[PDB]
Amino acid sequence: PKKTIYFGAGWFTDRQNKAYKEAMEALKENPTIDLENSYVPLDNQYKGIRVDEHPEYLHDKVWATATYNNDLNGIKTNDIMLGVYIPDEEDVGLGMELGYALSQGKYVLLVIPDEDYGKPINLMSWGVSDNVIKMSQLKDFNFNKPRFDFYEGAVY
Amino acid sequence: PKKTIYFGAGWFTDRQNKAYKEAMEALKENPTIDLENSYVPLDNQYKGIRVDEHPEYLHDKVWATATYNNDLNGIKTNDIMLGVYIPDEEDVGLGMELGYALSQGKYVLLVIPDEDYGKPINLMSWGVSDNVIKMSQLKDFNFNKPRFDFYEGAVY
Amino acid sequence: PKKTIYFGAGWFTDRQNKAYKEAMEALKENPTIDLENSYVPLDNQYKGIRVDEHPEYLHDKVWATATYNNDLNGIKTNDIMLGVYIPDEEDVGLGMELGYALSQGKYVLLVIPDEDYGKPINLMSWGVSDNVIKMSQLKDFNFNKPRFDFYEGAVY
Amino acid sequence: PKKTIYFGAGWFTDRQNKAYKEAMEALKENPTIDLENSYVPLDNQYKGIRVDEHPEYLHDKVWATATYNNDLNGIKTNDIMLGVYIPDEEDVGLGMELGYALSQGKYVLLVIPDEDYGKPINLMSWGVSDNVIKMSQLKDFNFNKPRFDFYEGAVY
Amino acid sequence: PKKTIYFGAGWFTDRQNKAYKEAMEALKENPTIDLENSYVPLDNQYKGIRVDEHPEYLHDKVWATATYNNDLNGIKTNDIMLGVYIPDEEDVGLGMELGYALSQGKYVLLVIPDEDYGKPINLMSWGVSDNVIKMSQLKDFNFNKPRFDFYEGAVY
Amino acid sequence: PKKTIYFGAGWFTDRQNKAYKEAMEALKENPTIDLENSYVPLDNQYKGIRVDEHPEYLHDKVWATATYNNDLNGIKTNDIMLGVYIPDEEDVGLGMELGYALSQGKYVLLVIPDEDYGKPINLMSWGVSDNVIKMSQLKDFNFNKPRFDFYEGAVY
Repeated sequence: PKKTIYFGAGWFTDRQNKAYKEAMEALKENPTIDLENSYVPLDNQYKGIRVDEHPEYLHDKVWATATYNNDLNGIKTNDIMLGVYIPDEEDVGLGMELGYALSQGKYVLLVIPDEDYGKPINLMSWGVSDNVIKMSQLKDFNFNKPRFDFYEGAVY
Repeated sequence: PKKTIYFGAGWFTDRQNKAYKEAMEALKENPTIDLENSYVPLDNQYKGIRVDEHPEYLHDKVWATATYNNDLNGIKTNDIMLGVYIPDEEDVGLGMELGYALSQGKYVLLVIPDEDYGKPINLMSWGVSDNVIKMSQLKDFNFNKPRFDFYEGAVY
Repeated sequence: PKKTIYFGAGWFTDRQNKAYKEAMEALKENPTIDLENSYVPLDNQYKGIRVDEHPEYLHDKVWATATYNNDLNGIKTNDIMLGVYIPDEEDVGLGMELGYALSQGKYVLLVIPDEDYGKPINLMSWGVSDNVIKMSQLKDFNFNKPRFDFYEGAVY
Repeated sequence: PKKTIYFGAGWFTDRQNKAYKEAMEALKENPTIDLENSYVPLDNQYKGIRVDEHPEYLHDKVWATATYNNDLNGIKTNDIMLGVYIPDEEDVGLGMELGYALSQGKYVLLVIPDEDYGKPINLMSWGVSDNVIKMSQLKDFNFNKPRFDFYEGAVY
Repeated sequence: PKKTIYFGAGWFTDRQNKAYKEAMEALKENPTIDLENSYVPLDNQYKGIRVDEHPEYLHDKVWATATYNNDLNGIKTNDIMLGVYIPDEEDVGLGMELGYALSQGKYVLLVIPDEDYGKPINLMSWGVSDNVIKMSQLKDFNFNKPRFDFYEGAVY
Repeated sequence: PKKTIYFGAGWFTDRQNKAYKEAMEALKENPTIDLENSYVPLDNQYKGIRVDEHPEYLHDKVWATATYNNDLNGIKTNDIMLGVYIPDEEDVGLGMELGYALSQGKYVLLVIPDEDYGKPINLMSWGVSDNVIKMSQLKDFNFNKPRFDFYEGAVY
């Protein structure tokens, strides 16, 4: 069978975007992931109007309200909460989605790029996570048998 | 009546710590806050040990587990979720705590330093918050009649 | 001790409003109720504007969003969920609030006008309720020792 | 893939029943709906004994208890909460199921018959809903990619 | 301030009842506990009838339903979940109440008889608990500052 | 379609183990159960190190923490909470998992061996359960259409 995921990932820094690209590739090769019916924030911004390209909407309460809800809905309707984590550039946005994921009883999986694996991550991120793998493990990670496991890196 | 809070505020930078101190002072003055029974993270780390003071605990799974568990317990057993926020120094740990407090039916209140007030904040942070105020309002905020409200500034 | 409530009661009809007033009076007399800190919907509409008084807000998504959010916040931050009920004038808005209060671990208490007491109520309303009482008991109900009980009347 | 649904719909008024019939038809033609393994209240009344045809059970606490629980179970085990909504004849029953649906992290979809689309609906119904479509949109609505969207009608 | 509890403690054996009595006495002495408003199961059975005193209620679905509902209500409307625990006489009913109290954001506190303290307890019980103490500490435990902690003994 | 399950069952007593064996057999013959992708505690003990065969880990906080979380994760990621219940030898462990199952919105199914069916079970177990069948009914129980039903035995 196949499980769907919420692609929790930033797009602010270059490193964030580098991971984003590797993450999608890995997920495409994964046989237990139904990527088409999954939810990816970028591909689901309120009626195509994402602020960073046409910024009048940064102050638009309606746009913000819709985008926020669309995201929360994208987490609760999908099976796995996937968070592309970068130790040196942690995102408050992703953090909130992790805690929300917890409340929705979802398997919270964190993926750290191989180069950063080991670097101290925030304590709360360490505690909420159900497992923390290396980016290279992603493509073969079996989402049909999700299991608990401690991040073998450090906290701060 | 008086409300107890969970003091969510990072202590990882000079600005954060400045805000941390300021907020602590405002609360001691707030007639509607029982600070003596509130939960303050840095005063509840497992074994009373801070990892910055004792790096030998950086990979101690037991320390991480207890400290994490103690914190979730602080959020769930207290009335209000307080989040000292720095727009350009956003804490992923605080983000998670916002989502969890949300899951526990708590009133989420962000406090932004006066100087920083107005700066754009992460979309998800703007979403979970029930209200957001300046540091200089924290001293009088009536916690017995917590109401909802939008942030004046923008989101990114 | 004293308990705060979320005053769930429709104001869309003559009978509803009559019940609304009656209940408000009973609560002011109840020694176990802190009405001064309770949440009453009509006193917390966004911007202080009622849509019946200002129809220009009928399609205002921001007004709807804030008012809705303020209400959910009233339910979650208060002790008891009070529902003024009219068997043959059942409010769908109140129904939703019953399910949400249920989700928030709140004690759900329905108050039916003496005259209407005994009339059949919707199955789902009879289910979520923790107890249901006549309007004339509301004045003395001990909110400090909230117990469960079946409605004497029937369901439809 | 296919998602299952809880068919939340009344059967009290003629209009309610008219929508009920159109709703089922639409769902039969929908390729993303597994209608057979879904839950529909009528087809699941406690051991065939629905009150309106053999009414001694209106006062039977056991019958009411079983029917209520069977419904709540029908919502939590299925994927989508479908509510056939009629603006002029809103149902408190359906409302409670909507709020409960929320607590269970379910996608709440509302379907209003094309003739009524636009008519003001209760505020709480507007806020709980994840999306509100026209009856004619049902048959082609893709339940594999549920998304957020505001009801373009009015509130009250 | 003072905290109310839900008195979870089995009364099905000589030892259990001995612990039951002991704990009741410690609480009457505890300055931080409002026992007068706490919920004690045996004092809230439906109709005031114990099934051991009236076996004709052994298969009464209504009695079971009300009593069960009253208990869940006691857990959700009170502050602390207290669990009087006997390592070699573990109550499945108490186990369930631990998971539910956990679901309601309550502080779970196990009290083990001094003599029994140190004996291994079930893994799941050791997990949900926020803290576990000897019977002789219950008299002074500060319920206003509930903290997390591991059990000294083992698990099985 | 097929649903997955959390195999909640003890292995302490001979009778517990007798039921365990019959339970697995029944589940193998069941066409609506995807047994391979399900979760069974024994087959998932923290890195093969189960205490009862190499007991130094009874006092290992890390082992206990991991095993506990792995179990909770096994319940929330799977569809049905299956509890192999033995009236004469109830398990506190299983009870906690039942209440947790409730919080996760899972269908809670109890299976009592035919010889014991009818024997009084704990009240809390009776109330949390969504249905209670005889062991012989298991293999043909359709998990695609889970329904509510009262245990026809007694309580205590």
